[PDB]
Amino acid sequence: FTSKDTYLSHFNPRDYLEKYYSFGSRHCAENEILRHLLKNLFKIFCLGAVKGELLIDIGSGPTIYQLLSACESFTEIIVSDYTDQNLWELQKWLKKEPGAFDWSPVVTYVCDLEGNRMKGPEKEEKLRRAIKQVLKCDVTQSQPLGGVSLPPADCLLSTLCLDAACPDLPAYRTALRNLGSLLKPGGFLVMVDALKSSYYMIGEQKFSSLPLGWETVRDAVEEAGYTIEQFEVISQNYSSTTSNNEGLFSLVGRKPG
Ligand SMILES: Nc1ncnc2c1ncn2[C@@H]1O[C@H](CSCC[C@H](N)C(=O)O)[C@@H](O)[C@H]1O
Repeated sequence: FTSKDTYLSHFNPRDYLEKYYSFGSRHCAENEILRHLLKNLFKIFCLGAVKGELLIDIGSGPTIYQLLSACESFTEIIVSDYTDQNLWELQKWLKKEPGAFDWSPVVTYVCDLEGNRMKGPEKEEKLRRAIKQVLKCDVTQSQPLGGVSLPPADCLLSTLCLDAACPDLPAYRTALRNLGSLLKPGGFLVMVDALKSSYYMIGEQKFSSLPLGWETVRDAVEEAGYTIEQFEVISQNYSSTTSNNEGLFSLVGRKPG
């Protein structure tokens, strides 16, 4: 329902970050989902065979939480979003500008997950150096990155994006196919999204969401042309004032050879 143009005028990066990614004493349900996402991303990127040279994050928004473990496994990262103001928000953090969002408590939490073998600033410096380009993307487009000239990627990452960007299931499958064009044969697809979510709130701003159950997600990914290597259902809901999701999933898919 929510048109991509509504993002351009109505998506507020800072409101989004405070609601979802602040690690406060308030926003508990959001905090609990974030902890669970970070644990699953840690397992995916640090405990397995998900490694390579170039990772492309699709629909990054104004967030870097989804890259914190990934940068230990990929030395080159491209971040991308439909919304120019989300990109400025990432650029702020990338270049250590005043007004950049404070990721400190999330970085510390990831460093913990990873055995306190490094300090927060080392992790930040690594992630910053890894980010090779910040790009406009549109998942609905046959060439999602606008035909910017890139080598085939080793991994595509997409967190909490495709459900928001797709009005129905054929659109979802098409987005997955469009993304596939960026990925090398044998490459990895890593996705996180809400289950059975029809909306999410940013303050008073309501954004639509494609409500899918886990069986359907799995089928759609297989039908979009990938093989499923890992799949998890997360039993956590956002706040009643935030969303009507019934859990989330994380998955790892593979593009055929
Ligand atoms: N058609 C489209 N193509 C690419 N990104 C889109 C899109 N429509 C919406 N988006 C992006 O999808 C995001 C949903 S919020 C998810 C942000 C982030 N990856 C996280 O894990 O929290 C927004 O940043 C929005 O700009």
